[PDB]
Amino acid sequence: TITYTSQVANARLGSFSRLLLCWRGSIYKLLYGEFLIFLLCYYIIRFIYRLALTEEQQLMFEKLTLYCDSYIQLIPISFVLGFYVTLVVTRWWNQYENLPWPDRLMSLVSGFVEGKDEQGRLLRRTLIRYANLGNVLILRSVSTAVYKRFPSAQHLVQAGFMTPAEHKQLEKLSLPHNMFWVPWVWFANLSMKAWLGGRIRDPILLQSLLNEMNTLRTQCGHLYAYDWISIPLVYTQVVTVAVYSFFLTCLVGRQFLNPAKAYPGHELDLVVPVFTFLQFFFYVGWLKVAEQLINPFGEDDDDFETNWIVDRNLQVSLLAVDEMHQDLPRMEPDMYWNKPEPQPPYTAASAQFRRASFMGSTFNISLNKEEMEFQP
Amino acid sequence: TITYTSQVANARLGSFSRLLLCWRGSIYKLLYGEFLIFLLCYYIIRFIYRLALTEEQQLMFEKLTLYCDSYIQLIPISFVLGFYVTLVVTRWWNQYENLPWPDRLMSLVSGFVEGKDEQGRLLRRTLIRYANLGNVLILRSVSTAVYKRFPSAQHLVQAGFMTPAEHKQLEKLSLPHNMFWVPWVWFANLSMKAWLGGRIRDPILLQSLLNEMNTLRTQCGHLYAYDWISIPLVYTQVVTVAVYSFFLTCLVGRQFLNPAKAYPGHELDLVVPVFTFLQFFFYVGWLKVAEQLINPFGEDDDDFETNWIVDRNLQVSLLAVDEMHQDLPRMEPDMYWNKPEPQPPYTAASAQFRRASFMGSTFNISLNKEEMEFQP
Amino acid sequence: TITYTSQVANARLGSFSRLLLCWRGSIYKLLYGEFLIFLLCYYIIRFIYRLALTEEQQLMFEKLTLYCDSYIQLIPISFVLGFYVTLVVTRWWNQYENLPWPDRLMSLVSGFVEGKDEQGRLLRRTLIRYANLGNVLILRSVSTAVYKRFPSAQHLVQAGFMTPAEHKQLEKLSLPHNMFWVPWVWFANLSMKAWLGGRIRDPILLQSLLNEMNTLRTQCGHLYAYDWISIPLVYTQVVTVAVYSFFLTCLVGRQFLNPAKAYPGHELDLVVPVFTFLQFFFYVGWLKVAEQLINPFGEDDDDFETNWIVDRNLQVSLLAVDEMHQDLPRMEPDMYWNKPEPQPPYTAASAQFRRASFMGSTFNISLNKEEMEFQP
Amino acid sequence: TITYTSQVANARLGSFSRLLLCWRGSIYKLLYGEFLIFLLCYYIIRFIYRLALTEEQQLMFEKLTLYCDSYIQLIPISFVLGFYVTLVVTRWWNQYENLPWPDRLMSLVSGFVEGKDEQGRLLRRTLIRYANLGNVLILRSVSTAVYKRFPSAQHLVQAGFMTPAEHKQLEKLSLPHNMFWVPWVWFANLSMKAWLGGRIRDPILLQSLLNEMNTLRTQCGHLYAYDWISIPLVYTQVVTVAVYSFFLTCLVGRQFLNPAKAYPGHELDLVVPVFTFLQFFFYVGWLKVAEQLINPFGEDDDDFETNWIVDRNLQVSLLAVDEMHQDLPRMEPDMYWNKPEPQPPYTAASAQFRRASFMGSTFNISLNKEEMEFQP
Amino acid sequence: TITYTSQVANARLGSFSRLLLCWRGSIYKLLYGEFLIFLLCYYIIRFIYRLALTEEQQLMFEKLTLYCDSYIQLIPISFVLGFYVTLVVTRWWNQYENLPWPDRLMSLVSGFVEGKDEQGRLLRRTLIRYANLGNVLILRSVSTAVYKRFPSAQHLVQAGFMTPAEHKQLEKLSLPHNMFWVPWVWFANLSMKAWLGGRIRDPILLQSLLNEMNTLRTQCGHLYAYDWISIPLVYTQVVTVAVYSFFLTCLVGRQFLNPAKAYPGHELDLVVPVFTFLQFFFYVGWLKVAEQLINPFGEDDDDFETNWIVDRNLQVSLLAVDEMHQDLPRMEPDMYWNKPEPQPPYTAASAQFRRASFMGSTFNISLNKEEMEFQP
Ligand SMILES: Nc1ccc(C(=O)O)cc1
Ligand SMILES: Nc1ccc(C(=O)O)cc1
Ligand SMILES: Nc1ccc(C(=O)O)cc1
Ligand SMILES: Nc1ccc(C(=O)O)cc1
Ligand SMILES: Nc1ccc(C(=O)O)cc1
Ligand SMILES: [Ca+2]
Ligand SMILES: [Ca+2]
Ligand SMILES: [Ca+2]
Ligand SMILES: [Ca+2]
Ligand SMILES: [Ca+2]
Repeated sequence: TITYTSQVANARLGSFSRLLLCWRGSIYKLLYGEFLIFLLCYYIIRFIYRLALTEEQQLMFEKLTLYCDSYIQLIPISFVLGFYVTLVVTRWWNQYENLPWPDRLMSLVSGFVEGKDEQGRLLRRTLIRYANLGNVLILRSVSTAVYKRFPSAQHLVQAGFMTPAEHKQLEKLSLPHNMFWVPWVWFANLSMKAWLGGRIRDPILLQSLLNEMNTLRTQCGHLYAYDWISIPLVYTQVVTVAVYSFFLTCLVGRQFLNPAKAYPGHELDLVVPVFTFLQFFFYVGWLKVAEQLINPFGEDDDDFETNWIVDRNLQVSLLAVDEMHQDLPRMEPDMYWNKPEPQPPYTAASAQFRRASFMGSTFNISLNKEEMEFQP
Repeated sequence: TITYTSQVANARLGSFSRLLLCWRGSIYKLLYGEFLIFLLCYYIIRFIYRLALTEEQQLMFEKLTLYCDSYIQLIPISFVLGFYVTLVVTRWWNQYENLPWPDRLMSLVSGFVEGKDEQGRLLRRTLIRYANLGNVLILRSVSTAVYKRFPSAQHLVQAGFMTPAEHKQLEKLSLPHNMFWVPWVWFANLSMKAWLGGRIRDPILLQSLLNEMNTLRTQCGHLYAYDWISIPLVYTQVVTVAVYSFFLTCLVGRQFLNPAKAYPGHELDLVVPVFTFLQFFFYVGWLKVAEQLINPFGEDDDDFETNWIVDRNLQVSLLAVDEMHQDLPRMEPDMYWNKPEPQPPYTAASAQFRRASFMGSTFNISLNKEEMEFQP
Repeated sequence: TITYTSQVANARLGSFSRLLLCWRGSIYKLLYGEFLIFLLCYYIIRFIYRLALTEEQQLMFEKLTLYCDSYIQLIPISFVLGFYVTLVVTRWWNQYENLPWPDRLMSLVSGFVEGKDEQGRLLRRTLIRYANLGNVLILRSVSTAVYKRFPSAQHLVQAGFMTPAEHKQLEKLSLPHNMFWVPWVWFANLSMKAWLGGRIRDPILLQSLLNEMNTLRTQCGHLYAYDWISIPLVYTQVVTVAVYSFFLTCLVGRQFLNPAKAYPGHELDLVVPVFTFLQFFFYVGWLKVAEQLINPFGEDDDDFETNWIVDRNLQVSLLAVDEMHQDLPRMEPDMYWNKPEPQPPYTAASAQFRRASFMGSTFNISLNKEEMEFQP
Repeated sequence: TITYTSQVANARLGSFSRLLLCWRGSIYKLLYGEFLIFLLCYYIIRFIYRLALTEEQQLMFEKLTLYCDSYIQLIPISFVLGFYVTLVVTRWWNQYENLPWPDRLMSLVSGFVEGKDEQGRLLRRTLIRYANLGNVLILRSVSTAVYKRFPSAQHLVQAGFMTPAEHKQLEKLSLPHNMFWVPWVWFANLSMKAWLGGRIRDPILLQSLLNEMNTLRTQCGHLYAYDWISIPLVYTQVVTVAVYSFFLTCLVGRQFLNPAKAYPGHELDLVVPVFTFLQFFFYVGWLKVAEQLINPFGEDDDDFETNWIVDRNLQVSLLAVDEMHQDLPRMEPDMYWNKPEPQPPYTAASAQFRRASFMGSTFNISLNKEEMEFQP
Repeated sequence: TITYTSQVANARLGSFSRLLLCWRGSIYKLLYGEFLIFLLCYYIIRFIYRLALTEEQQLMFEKLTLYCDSYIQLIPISFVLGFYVTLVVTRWWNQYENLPWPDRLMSLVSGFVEGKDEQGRLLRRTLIRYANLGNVLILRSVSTAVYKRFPSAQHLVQAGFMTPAEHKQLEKLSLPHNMFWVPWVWFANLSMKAWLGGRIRDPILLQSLLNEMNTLRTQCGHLYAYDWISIPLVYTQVVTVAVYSFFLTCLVGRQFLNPAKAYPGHELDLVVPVFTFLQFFFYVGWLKVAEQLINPFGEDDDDFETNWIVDRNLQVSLLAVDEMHQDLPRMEPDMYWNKPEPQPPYTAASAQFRRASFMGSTFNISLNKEEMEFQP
């Protein structure tokens, strides 16, 4: 992920022009290769036409160039690219929203599962670790970065997501399916055992825990669904053919013909086809953005940081359920203990942001005295 | 379903061009027939015009070809295709989202329904089997692949979804409606009986089970709704007429007239109408993708694997409620038992994915000392 | 509703072309009248121009026809139709989703409300009948088909939705508003009475019932809202004027002028304006689809089958709460009682649908031994 | 609100053409003023050009008219109008959906809060009145019609939404913010007091009440948000400039120049610019619809009837919690008491709506005997 | 935020034209700089072409100007701007919806947490202060205005969001991550302690509190997600290049060439390129609106008032849980105590808003007596 929120906080002069200089995660990094191939092909063909064809062959080539340029506008490139890119961007944000975060579950585990002794610590750590293990199993199933970090369940055991006992249990349970759902059944059974043993004081708290864990299960299921049900191959194929056919045609149709022939549209020959190159930029960059976002769990620069998410989730969840359990800051009267209307101060930098409260759009409507009396 | 997520993980050079070689679930498999018919018609008409018409008839044909080519741009093909394809793709993903997965319910059944004895096993298996039977009844109602696998409720009994007792009960209950809703009433009644008999220890757990089962019922209802309320036939008819009328016109309007007459736009005759064929590719492929996705439960290559979903659900749900009930891995202190900040290792392949935590967009804003003091 | 899901299950050759022959719920049934009026007007005007105007009047008419044809492209017909049709289709599916189905509530009533005696039967039937009566009150308020079936609350009493006692109570309660909300207050009060009398064993079960009934109330409220807050009349007016103005202009602009004058674009005169008629098909059919879907509870062919929904809901809900209460099939061990991995059989027709499980997109990534070792 | 659902129930001949005659809430009412100003300006300029300019000045004016007409197509009017109108219509329906209805809460209050005595009546009326008072406080904040009805909290007291005691309490609580949230804290505290005093028998019922009231609070918050966070002024400004610039240009570019000069596109002069006026109709009517819907709580004809909603909510909620509390119709066996398959009758008008049940799309698939046998 | 809801309440004559005069938050404030640079460049180039080039150089410049003007229409500016602006405006409203409001939680805390003594006051204030502290931690992470107000956690302590004890606890807990999630674990633990100590009377009330707090946690997580996962830099880059390339081309292509040469499209030279400047207005204003909304938590005029939201939330939440706890207005019979149908009065200004109730669209359907009789 490349973050430029801080840069674009305000609408300054040339706000985006400044971002134009970024290289990492830039359109330049995606284009440069295809663009270099296109430029090489274009100039090879130009040199062929100028220095390797007879007069009759040059007449034939010029006829072909006028034909290609006249009929290129048939390809529905904007049509197909618009559809495809909208689908990919919608799916991309959905995929992000389905990334599971233990935070809600971890607060509820830290609260409800009771005991400062070894058994209480072990139970809390085990429940939150089951949540993290479920998440990491689905992530290594759908994400190339995570898979390269944990190319096997033995790697999961060596990295402390999974104990050797859990590894043996998973091996015993093995079906010909992705076993990412197992930790959720383990969580349900361990929560029930905790409640029966009096560590969870009430079935309403047990239900709360199970609801949070089941929300995580639904998110993991959505990740698996997006990973499995790709955007139809047929759509991908059609968009690829649209863009490539358009620019293969441009290789001939955007040749600068001999100015002598004075062909309409070829009066001026600039050796560099500026507008053809700009269209390459737009259309091929549009498709390459789609290529980069179609699987956000790849290793692109703008792909999600699944590895970081995994490490952060493990650290935060273990801290929340172990060190932060019944470990609260001293509860003392606050700054505004007997101040009916607290007014926190503003710094010099933020003093201009002090606003009068918005009271509703109807506040400033003025009516006559006669307009206000109720009628019988 | 054709999955190419792994291929398109990163934004490599020619990432989609590589997918262009796929045949199974390809646009080529959908087009080749209609395209062959179109090509045969186009070349029959070209041979008629060149080798079977007098001079006067050729003048009339050329007038007709100029008329057709001038006025083809009237058909709102992009207009109608865009609307129709957006509707079909939205409905396609919705239909996927309504596929019911027992996972949440199966974890709750495995937890809450108590007893390692025969009666406990039988009760758990029966409840999760009711969930699977409801799902398979709706799927055989809406899916041709599932229906071909289970062309009758007796097939359901022979395949172990339904016991002979359940078959007799369903036959007794028969109304002139789809009986897919019966297993949900059976589930409610059996859950209530389990609670009254003390196998479910608390009404809050009973409510949790019923909520999960009712979510599954809503998903099945949405499947039935999508199967029943087709995209309006009138929209389907209008899009079909748009595409077919456009290409029937192209058969005449995209003839290459005699270059001798030097008709504007007909200066160069390539025997093969490259741009007409490319538009065929785009527009007819667009409509054929819509044809393939309009019912995702058909037997197309890109259609959903409902049979696989059914088999996986049965195996996983029965395992979860029977073998995995109160069968947990040994609970032992984890790798990070006294490590305040766990740091799972990275492999050589994934070492580059180790990132610094994102701390918020405002992190790097620098202010003067004077800018920070609170004002009174 | 016209259903063609079964026909379009697969992407066969001419899949939609086959649907083109449907008459009932077809675009032809919607167009034929307006199309006949348009054709009559067009040919009246053509005969006027050819056989009732002097030479000077024909020059004036030809000038008018060139003017109309040159400036018709000003009307933003595609602009306005796209917007309007998208709004109507979105609202159409929303209206469907707001159709209330008793299924969830009926399973919960059949479960929780206890007693095989007369009083238990009467209580269960009364609660589910209140759900159905609320639904049918809103449906007769918003649906012309339902209203024609039940033109009065006395019809509701004669048809067995409403008892004479309920009719008297409703008459006593009468306010100057739609009384469709009354059965929900009745349901709440009767559920509370059932709980206080011990027929509902627990307040958690009472809360479950009330949540299901309140979901039904929200759906009914959405139906009432869609029925009340029409698409703004101004949008309807603008789209109607767009389409009618476009084709009124076409009556003059799409005349075939005298070929003798050799007016550009009028070289060839086909007595039948094929492209004008095709545009009529597309644009007027687009608007007529909008006309048909704007109120899906009308009596069109593609309108919802509200009457069928009402009858099915009553039959199914009464069966579920009365005959199916604590009436379960014999609970016996299933086919896979001691089969760790059940494998339901495939028929000859479905054998090709047996797939290998999808294991995740990262499954087939191969790494070197060196790429896998954890780094310190 | 203008309702024409009943008119457009079916897809009749000229279904929308009939609506074209509506005046109230019509596009005519919105346009007539701006259209009259535009027509006056256009004909003033035409009379200037024809009767107040020399020959040289007329040559200059004709050059200007050709320039304006050639380059008007630069303004992206359809671009900007499409975006703006889509945003306004989405926000308009959202604003409707956020209108709070007490129905769910009122059924739960009528059920759960117990007692037919004076104290029970007073408690139920007070709780539902707190719900209505919260709603009316937010509505008078966001709606000009409601504000004109209740220009002060003293008006709220005189109209019976607020008691003098509540008015004093609100005055004591006054902060420099909209106090619309106060009744929700009052509701929470009074519900807790009712539960502690035994009027609400169970904390699960207390939680149900609080959830319904908190849903209402979220809806009120969304209303306040839409009222506060307007569509960006910059978007409003850009759309206004687009439309006005387009038609200011049309005043000159759509002049009918002297037919003598025989300027291309000016061969025929109709004194009335039909297509310019039709574009005025479409584009300015599009913007005026946006103007009318941008604040749906104004006093336009198509604006919401907030006053009616307020009055209906008060009447219905007070009836539901006071007269309808434990006041049920006599519970007697229904018409279908021992009819296993009820079949409610159809009238002569609705007999054609009797349908055969939809059994699923796969119902009519026929397979050979050999196609059905399970394979080993 | 700039609010003009009150102004645009009705569809008056020139409703938006009146808003055109606004400066603060206007399109003028965003454009004036870029527009001045563009105008300076355009007129520098015009003066170069008119007063610094030979005749041959002027022929070359005119050829270049015709080339640029002919081929500018290649840049897909409307294509790319439409996509980008739709994404930014959808994100913008989502970001608003994720702003957390304590209202629901504060009503539940004020209700459920019991005790008018010092310990009860302290517990209620602490819980609601944890909610506010979590919100302000996320807001100072994602918002430049909030960060400038609280450039450090010590500023948070000085402003009364955080006690010194909480500051020490946070410092002890410090991980290499944003610690905004800590107050939610603190809230869970303090709620559990309150329940165990009998201040919260029931675990169902404890579950209600935790659900409200967890909703707030999800909203804060969404804010963090939007702040972290920017719109892809590649999209931003492509849109910026589209707009800048288009207007850099316009600097040459929209020169008014010498009228003497009588170049087509250059017959009339107005020194000011009105349509080029209008396109600048539209396209650059479109992009600048996107620049302003891409981060709504910046310091733009149309950016959210996060500081005001923070101050209002603190004041309201502390009032609700401290002064308003078990402090209800006297419960007395209302105005309509024995009025079966309350009819609140209308003022003179609002008398026209008294409407007849909407009874459903089917109300006015008239049927014959024969049409109504049920058939057997
Ligand atoms: N003949 C032409 C060749 C190339 C270009 C261009 O730069 O896009 C324009 C015209
Ligand atoms: N006259 C023509 C016939 C066919 C084509 C084409 O290849 O699309 C172009 C021109
Ligand atoms: N002058 C014309 C009249 C009619 C048509 C047509 O068929 O659409 C085309 C040209
Ligand atoms: N020169 C013209 C003036 C006006 C119109 C028109 O009616 O739209 C058309 C051409
Ligand atoms: N040659 C031209 C230069 C500028 C303009 C314009 O004002 O947009 C139009 C034509
Ligand atoms: Ca990627
Ligand atoms: Ca299919
Ligand atoms: Ca209809
Ligand atoms: Ca309004
Ligand atoms: Ca900003």
